[PDB]
Amino acid sequence: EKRISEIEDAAFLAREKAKADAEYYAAHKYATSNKHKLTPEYLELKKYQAIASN
Amino acid sequence: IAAQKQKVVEKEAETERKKALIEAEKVAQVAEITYGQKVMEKETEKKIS
Repeated sequence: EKRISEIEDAAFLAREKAKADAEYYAAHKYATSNKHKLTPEYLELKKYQAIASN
Repeated sequence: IAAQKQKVVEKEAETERKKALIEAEKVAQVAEITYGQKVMEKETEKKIS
């Protein structure tokens, strides 16, 4: 069972690295998309919607 | 009669003990094979992961 746990650690470490890189790439494309979408008018619209939501 | 029934009962108990030891060895070997299989299973699971 200790050997099995070592194998599980080897597998889990790689899986978490893949999830880290997938989130890193998504954030970078979100970040570079914000520079166009996040304008004063879009922020004003979001402000209105959030303030008046409930 | 009791002095001989004593030896008879002793021999029967010894037979039971030997059978139990044989069964224990059987279970030990079966477990060894099963856990080798489990290790191989987890290696393949790592590949799948």
